[PDB]
Amino acid sequence: INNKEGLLTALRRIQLDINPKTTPFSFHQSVVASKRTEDSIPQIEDDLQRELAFMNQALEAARLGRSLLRKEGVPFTRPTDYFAEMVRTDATMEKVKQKLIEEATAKKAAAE
Amino acid sequence: VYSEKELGIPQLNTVTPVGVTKPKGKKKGKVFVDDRESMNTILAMVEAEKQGQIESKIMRARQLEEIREARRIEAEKKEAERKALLEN
Amino acid sequence: GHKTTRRVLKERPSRRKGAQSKRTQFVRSLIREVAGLAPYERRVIELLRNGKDKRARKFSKKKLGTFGRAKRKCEELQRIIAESRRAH
Amino acid sequence: DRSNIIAERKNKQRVLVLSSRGVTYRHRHLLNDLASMLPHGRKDAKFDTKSRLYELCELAELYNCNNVLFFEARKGKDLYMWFSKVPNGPTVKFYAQNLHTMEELHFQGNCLKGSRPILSFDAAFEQEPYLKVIKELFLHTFGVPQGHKKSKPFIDHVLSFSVADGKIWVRNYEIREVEKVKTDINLIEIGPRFVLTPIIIQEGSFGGPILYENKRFISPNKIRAELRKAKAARHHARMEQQRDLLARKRQ
Amino acid sequence: HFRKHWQRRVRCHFDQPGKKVTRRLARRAKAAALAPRPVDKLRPIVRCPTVKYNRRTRLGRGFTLEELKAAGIPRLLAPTIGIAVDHRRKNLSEESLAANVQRLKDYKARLILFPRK
Amino acid sequence: DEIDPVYDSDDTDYNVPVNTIGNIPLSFYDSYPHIGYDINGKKIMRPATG
Amino acid sequence: GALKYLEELSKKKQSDVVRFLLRVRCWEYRQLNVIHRASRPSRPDKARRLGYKAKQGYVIYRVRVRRGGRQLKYQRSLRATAEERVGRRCSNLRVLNSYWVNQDSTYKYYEVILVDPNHKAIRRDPRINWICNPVHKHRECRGLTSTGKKSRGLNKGHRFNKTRAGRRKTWKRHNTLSLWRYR
RNA sequence: UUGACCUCGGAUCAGGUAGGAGGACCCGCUGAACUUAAGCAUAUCAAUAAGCGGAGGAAAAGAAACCAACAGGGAUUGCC
RNA sequence: AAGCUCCUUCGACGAGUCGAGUAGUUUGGGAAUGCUGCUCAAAAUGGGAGGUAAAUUUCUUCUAAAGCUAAAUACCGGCCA
RNA sequence: GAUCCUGAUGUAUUCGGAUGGAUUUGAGUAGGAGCGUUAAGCCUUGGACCCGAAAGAUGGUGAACUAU
Repeated sequence: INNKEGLLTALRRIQLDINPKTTPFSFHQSVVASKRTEDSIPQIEDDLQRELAFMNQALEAARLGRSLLRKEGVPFTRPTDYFAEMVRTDATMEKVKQKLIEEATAKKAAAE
Repeated sequence: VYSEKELGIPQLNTVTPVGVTKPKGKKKGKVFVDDRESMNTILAMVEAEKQGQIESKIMRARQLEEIREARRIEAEKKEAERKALLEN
Repeated sequence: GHKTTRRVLKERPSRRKGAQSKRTQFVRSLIREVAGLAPYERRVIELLRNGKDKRARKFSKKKLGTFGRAKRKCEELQRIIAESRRAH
Repeated sequence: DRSNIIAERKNKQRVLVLSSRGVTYRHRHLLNDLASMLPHGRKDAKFDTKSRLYELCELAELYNCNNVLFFEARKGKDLYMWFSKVPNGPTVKFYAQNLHTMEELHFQGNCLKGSRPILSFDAAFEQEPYLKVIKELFLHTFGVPQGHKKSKPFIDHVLSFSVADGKIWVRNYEIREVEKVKTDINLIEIGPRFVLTPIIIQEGSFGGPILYENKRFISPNKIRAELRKAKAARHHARMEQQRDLLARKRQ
Repeated sequence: HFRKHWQRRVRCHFDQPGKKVTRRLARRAKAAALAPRPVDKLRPIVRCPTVKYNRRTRLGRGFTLEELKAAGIPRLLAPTIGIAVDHRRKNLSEESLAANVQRLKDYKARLILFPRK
Repeated sequence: DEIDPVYDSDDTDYNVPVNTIGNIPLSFYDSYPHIGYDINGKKIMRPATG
Repeated sequence: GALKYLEELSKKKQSDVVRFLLRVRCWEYRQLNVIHRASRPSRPDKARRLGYKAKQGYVIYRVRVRRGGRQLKYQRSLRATAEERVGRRCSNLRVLNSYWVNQDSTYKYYEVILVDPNHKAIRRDPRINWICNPVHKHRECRGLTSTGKKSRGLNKGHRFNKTRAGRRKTWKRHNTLSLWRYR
């Protein structure tokens, strides 16, 4: 059960126009990679390689997005003066930096 | 007790932005503070942090306002420098 | 699974526990008329008469706690409005 | 204007993030993370399991939302995500597993609440026709429109969808800028990490003809039933062995 | 695994033979009360629920109304003549219904009923 | 008939602030001449002094 | 039919008639004592379905109970406290069952149906001679009323494993080490 | 003027009843700490001991808003 | 007085209770394991709990908020042996 | 059994592993050894070979202050 014609009919019903000649990247902000990540992930169980491939795909997306967005002239960098609510709380990142502290201290304490 | 500068602890992104971080073991561009407006804002920060708690609300407001005015004057000074070096 | 000859069971009154008592319905309607409406039901009636039907439904949710209960309360109050209109 | 959009071209998309009754704490944390990342969204509590999948559509009409992200938990163990465009089509069902939500103290990354993300998609997402329908809906869900008044003005994170196995892997990364050596982009994971496997794509809001079936979906209930049948099989093998032993002892 | 006070909660079954004699005498006393009658009520044969145990039968709680009617034993008289009745169990299968009616017919054939007073 | 995604009057987010600042305290920007940033990327000046 | 009419009228509580009546009564009960006797049940249908009869031997007591908590929460309800207080007042009667009547904002109100076990009519009539039996002394103190069963979790199912058949009895049964003669 | 009904009282009015003791086991309320382990903190001791209220020869529970996915079981309780 | 059978007649079932939000407490048990307090506050081809990806939320199984009841079970106290 | 491949008739057009392999792994197969119990020894938990530290908690009994 894979009805390609019906799937394409349904795409045509909802497909908002993303043609680059008429639609700006500031409007869609979606970029597709030019290389399948499953061709760079040989083994699915290999967590390190899997995460590395995911990160590389996201890095390519981020670089292309920055290039297009700077060409279009929208701010990209977050100023050091702009303080706003973050998705992860300040107490949460206090805990995160804390655990990083105990990890580093444990390592150098073993060395000492 | 050990310093987070000694430990290789990455910077974390909080409400205070990390900004464009500088690479470890590399030349970080030294920014020289020489404009009297810039010493004005730094000295205002130092004096505020030294004086600390003032009971009077208007006094707190005035010290904060002089800090903001020092920052502002530094801002137009830098903008004027930018314009001078960009057209002339 | 195993092959057993299916049997049809007699109707269970405990399964007939669902109330179809016309007399209970009559009692409920008469008691509604006699007692009147709660303040939140009066608010929902005002909203439904004015046409804010999506607002009424949201307020019914906020006051009851479930989509289905809000839908049933809104239907009951709309039927009361219709009966009042045809009675007047 | 009530669109809460200040832009030349208005992309009016409103998301309804819904939870079912049997969700767990991890599922609720995932839902909260997605809602925090979605500024054009509305969070909504338990939905009746005895209710109707199109009563979902009337509920979305109630809240004036044109996209539905529904969380349906089975046995308090397994997640299912229904992405939908209400009212007229199309809609996909995913089996959601392998959840690692936020407030897990091993991510080290963050982003602004409501800022526009960069959506990273895959060549498989552009090649396979059904992955193309799932890409469009995920764009409509995580779009974060350009002129929306609740979105943050600066961009700092990328949401990446990848297809490695017959599943879709989602990651969220902070773009940290580092000055070059005589800027460069580095990525640090910030948010939820979950695996989706597609099951059905229906033409229609929460119904209509089936357009795609996985036909290779292994249900966790199927694993549980296999374990139970294995236990019963060993017990019955032991009983048959006892009967054969008694018979040979008689012989 | 002795973090609690097992010493103040420990039980020794030194009264196993004494309890056995007590139970045997209790079965003797109810046989003295119900002299000609058996000291137990008739129980139906049922199938075990779980797929692990579904190939073996056991004794259930009581006989169902429709199988009792099929065997021809009145409901108000079955507990009187010593047949347990279970109003919650339902047949759902001709196999169980027929097996239980066979059991009740065997009881009918083997039963001796005294004519009231 | 298709949904028009507007924010009606009863919607919690019918009126949204222009500050584009979340639930963080205003202890920040206390030593700065501005308060928050708008959605277009422009910082927002404090009005004046009393 | 009056009993169903009253049942529906009690179901609709914030209705105008019931709200008005509850306000006036709430005032009257505040003017009255903390624990006092009733004459006739203010909710005859509830009293009847809980087991009240118009016989010589059945009495009603209305009790006022202060509402709130101890951040500590009292495991027994305000309903059980009212029953226990009414029993301590009328130590010669058996607390059959209590029901809600008013709530205001400072005190909840409860009418408690009590039965005299020493009355000849009660003793001769079955269906209540069980409460004449001596094992039922201070059911409200031992938690044997409906509120007591609800608080004890005396329900059957997988959600009531630790509390049904007695919580402390279950804990003891699970924490006894059983040693037999042949081990 | 008289007489009912309702509500609230009085009596060393007629007849009854409660208290206290006991508490081995039983039903509830309330409720620790010593100890053990772990960077720390939750946890453990323990839903225990102490305190309070209430019964009996047993108490409690108890006749499914149960278990289940069966070819079905069928109140409660206790042992393996 | 009672039981069955038949039917061109009927068939009544527990509300500040479920439930939603929340604080405490408790459990192996955020489908909140149960309980309590607090604000809101229900339904009648209804409600509760499970099963299920199977295409819609189908199927399965019971009737809560009224009550009584011996036995198998516990026992360092009572009358004894 | 497991991992990396090599890729057969064919098949529902997307379903499978056969042959040949690998400096691989098994607490593997390679013609069963376990169960019950007696005696001795060791480990852990309970008071734990015996005696002995300051403390904390629950519930009670009493008094000691030109302080009035």
